[PDB]
Amino acid sequence: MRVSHEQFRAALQLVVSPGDPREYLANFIKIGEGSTGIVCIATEKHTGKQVAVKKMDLRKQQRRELLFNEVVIMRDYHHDNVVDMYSSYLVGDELWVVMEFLEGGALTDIVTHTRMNEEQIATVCLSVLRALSYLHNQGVIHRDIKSDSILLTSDGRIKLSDFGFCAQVSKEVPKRKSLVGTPYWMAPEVISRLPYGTEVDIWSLGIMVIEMIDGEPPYFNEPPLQAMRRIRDSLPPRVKDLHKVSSVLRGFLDLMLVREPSQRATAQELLGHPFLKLAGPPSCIVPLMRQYR
Amino acid sequence: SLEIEELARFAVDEHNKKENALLEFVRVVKAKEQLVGWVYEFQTMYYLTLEAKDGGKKKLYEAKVWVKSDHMPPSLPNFKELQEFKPV
Repeated sequence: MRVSHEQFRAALQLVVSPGDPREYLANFIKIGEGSTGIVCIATEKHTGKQVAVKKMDLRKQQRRELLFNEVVIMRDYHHDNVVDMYSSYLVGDELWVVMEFLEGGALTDIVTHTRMNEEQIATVCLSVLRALSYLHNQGVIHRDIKSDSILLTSDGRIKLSDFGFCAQVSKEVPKRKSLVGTPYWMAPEVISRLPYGTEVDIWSLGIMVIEMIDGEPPYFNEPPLQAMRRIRDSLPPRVKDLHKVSSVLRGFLDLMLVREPSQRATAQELLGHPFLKLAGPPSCIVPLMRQYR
Repeated sequence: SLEIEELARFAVDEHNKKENALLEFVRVVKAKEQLVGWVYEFQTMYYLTLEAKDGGKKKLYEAKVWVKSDHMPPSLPNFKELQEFKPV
């Protein structure tokens, strides 16, 4: 049904916290910007700690209906490897989401500027699979797994972020149909507009493992259309140099990059894979980070 | 490039309605496909070089066509819009 901007604002008000967090947040500084809106750091008045605030204009969205997803779905879900969402507010024509500020930057900076060893890759995969196993069990699909969506803490812990595209499946609605994600990381069934479940996150995770091995996802040198035709039509993508990757990591990757969704490994199955025996403590991540390179 | 020729014909028709012109389509010469949207639906920009007859004489034109589709281009688009049409 056609609804006014003001009707939409009233509907979104029902699922956010009342009032304006400028009562307890000051010294806002813009640090990032997307198609969605901007990301600010602010100082909390009681503790003096830094928090992140995502600001999204209700009038400047491709699909404004998508503003409900993260604030509704992730409200009551919490995990040590998922970025903490504290609260959401409507401030004028903007949705504000107040979240943990992780000060270790994104995994993208690491994979673009260093060669991760298999211990470090195993460390990232263990943390992300713990997050995905928890989320998938609740029927949550992230739908935008990639290095940019993975944030590091100052002490080298790994958290899944950027839940803007997330969805929830149930017994009555077991599949999603929406075209969402990032071209190079999209599962073939997403590109083909087939009904899908949590399996799409395991494909995307496979592509992120190729980022950690090769520095870029497959076909990243090609335009998105050309890349997505290859993902849709071609055999699963391979690493640049099979002889530089262990048999256990190739086996791990082989369970994720499976075209038939029902034959793809689950997060729970991958948690038991011997590759994750190479996982190390947060201190094995710290040396990769921009500050210490 | 059959799907392309239909987009090129649409571009010529839209130009003729816009400028009260009477250009007669001949053929697509070259075509660039560019994805510009991949959330909710596919949005593709086509950059077409096409031959059309003006007053009976075959001339070359560059057309920019914006299409939305549920499936990867060049599947049946639910929206088409001429953005640019000029002689080369």
